[PDB]
Amino acid sequence: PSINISFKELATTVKERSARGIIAMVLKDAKALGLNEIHEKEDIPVDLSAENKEYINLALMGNVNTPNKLLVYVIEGEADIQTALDFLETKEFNYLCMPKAVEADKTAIKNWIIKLRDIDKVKVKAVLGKVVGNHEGIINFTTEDVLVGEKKYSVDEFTSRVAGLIAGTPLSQSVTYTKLSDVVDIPKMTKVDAESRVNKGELILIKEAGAIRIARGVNSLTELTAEKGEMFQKIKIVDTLDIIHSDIRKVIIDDYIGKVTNSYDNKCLLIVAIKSYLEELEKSALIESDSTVEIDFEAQKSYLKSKGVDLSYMTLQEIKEANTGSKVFLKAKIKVLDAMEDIDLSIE
Amino acid sequence: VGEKKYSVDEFTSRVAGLIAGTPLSQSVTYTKLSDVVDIPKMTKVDAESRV
Amino acid sequence: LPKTEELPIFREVAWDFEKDEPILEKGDFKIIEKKEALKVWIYKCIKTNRYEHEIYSLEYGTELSELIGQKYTKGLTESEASRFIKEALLINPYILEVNVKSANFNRDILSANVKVSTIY
Repeated sequence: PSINISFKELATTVKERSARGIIAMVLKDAKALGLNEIHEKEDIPVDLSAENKEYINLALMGNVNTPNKLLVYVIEGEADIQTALDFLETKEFNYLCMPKAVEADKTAIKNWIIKLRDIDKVKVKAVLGKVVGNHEGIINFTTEDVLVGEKKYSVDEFTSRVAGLIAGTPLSQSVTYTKLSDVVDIPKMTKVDAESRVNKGELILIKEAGAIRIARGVNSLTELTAEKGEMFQKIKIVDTLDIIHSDIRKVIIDDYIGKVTNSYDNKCLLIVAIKSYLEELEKSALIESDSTVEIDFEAQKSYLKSKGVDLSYMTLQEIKEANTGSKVFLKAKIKVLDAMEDIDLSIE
Repeated sequence: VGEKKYSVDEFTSRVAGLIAGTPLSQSVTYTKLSDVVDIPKMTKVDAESRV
Repeated sequence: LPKTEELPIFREVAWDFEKDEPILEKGDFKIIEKKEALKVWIYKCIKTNRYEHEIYSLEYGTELSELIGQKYTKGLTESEASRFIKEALLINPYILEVNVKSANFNRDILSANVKVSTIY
């Protein structure tokens, strides 16, 4: 007999964010020995050391925006790599940095990252000081004797600072020619040496346009295969590709596995949803406005050959109409619309 | 009702007369009685269970 | 010439709207900021009418409970309740406007969709 008006507010977001702006921080301290997720600025645990506090402060600010999420884990230096790997497996991350990453530790980190990206299909990135590895997911910042604010800084400190800055870098903007006001004193380098270092695939600081900025934003991978091409030599392209991969995988796991069945109508609905997501991406300047979603027809051919059904005496549309045995095959045409850093025009 | 003790049948007759005057558009639910002033205190849970 | 001064963040106690009982975080009431205080204010305003309690100010209160008990047909009381909600909710300076979409008729339970526009 007693009834009430129960109204619960609803908020709609046109843009959905997933696995973006994450910073993974692991430091070796004997006092805290735990994980700390920092969502509010100037949140400093008393356990962490002064150098760790400096690392946190460097990670605090970004070029355009403060990084969305800062996650810090603390454990003893001994057996740090195993626990760091376990925790990063437990909780997803976007970028990784280590204050005291030795060459063996950096190699192990790169191997774990590439193994994840190649088997687990988890698109993750790491920033490292001196690594010559053959993967584009890692970031190599080889700039020695770096001093910021008339203060001596180690290589790993500035790599963490640059990772935090990139976390705050918007996708429309490019990391190329981004000046740092805090950096005041750097060893003098020649233009030829800087160009040679950049052509080696290294990220360095240059004094240009009356400021100290980085020359380029290329990936740490020196050797890109024939298929990868020039654009895959840029972190900007791989970033949006990884974001699209993560979003598609997340929505697929949320909706289509288990909950949804396999049918031609289900295939059409999945195609429509993929097209809608691609249109949402097209709303941003990240990708081109033109893209297509199609059923992988040759994959259906291969599935029929595995089944053994003769290809003759039916319409080619029946191949699409034929059930794929709890499977879906799709084809999509996309192109990354990442614009231009430096240009060259002509006069008459 | 009206600081006067009333038997059950008295108030049933009163409620029947009140319902006789209730229009069909209106509903008898949540119809207040000004004459009734003193009633024993009951809990909301007990009233809900009784209803 | 001077621009309008922004309304400072409304801070007060917090609780679950479904629980209807105040919650305590380690002894401290949960802090409400941005779009947290206005929901509590709207819940308090709608839940209880002013005319029942002498303590509240006359401008406070809503007359939606008058429609409780089926005192009139649904067709016009839909718009009447929309107007009542608009009167009851736009009194808050924080809230800009309130919109009501429609009402759903099923058995004895009426479901309606109402919209809130805010500043932050």
